[PDB]
Amino acid sequence: DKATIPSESPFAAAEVADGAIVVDIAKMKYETPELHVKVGDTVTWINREAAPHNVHFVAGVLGEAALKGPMMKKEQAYSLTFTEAGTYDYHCTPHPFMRGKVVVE
Ligand SMILES: [Cu+]
Repeated sequence: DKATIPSESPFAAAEVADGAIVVDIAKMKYETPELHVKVGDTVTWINREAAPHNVHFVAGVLGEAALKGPMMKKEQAYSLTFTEAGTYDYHCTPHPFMRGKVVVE
C-alpha cells in the first residue's frame, strides 16, 4: 500500500494533528483539489458541510483494494499518511462530481 490510515473512522475537526496538511471540504468541493505533499506527510480532510462527504480512491491507486473512506459528518475529519511517491486521484462517493488528487513527491 501507498498510504496508512491513522483512524479508520472520522474524528472531530478540533482534533486535527499538528503538521497535518488540511484539505477543507466546503462549497461542495475539495478546496485544495491538487495538493502536493512529501512522503510521510499526513493529509487530513475536514467536512465543513451538513451533507456527508468522504474520499474514495479506486482499486489500484493506494493499494490493491479501493480505499473507500468513511462518511464524515459536519465538522469531522479523516486522515491518510502517504508513504510512497505517486499521483493519487480520489472522489466523493455520494457526490462523485467532487474530484481531487494528492501528488506525493
Ligand atoms: Cu463530497
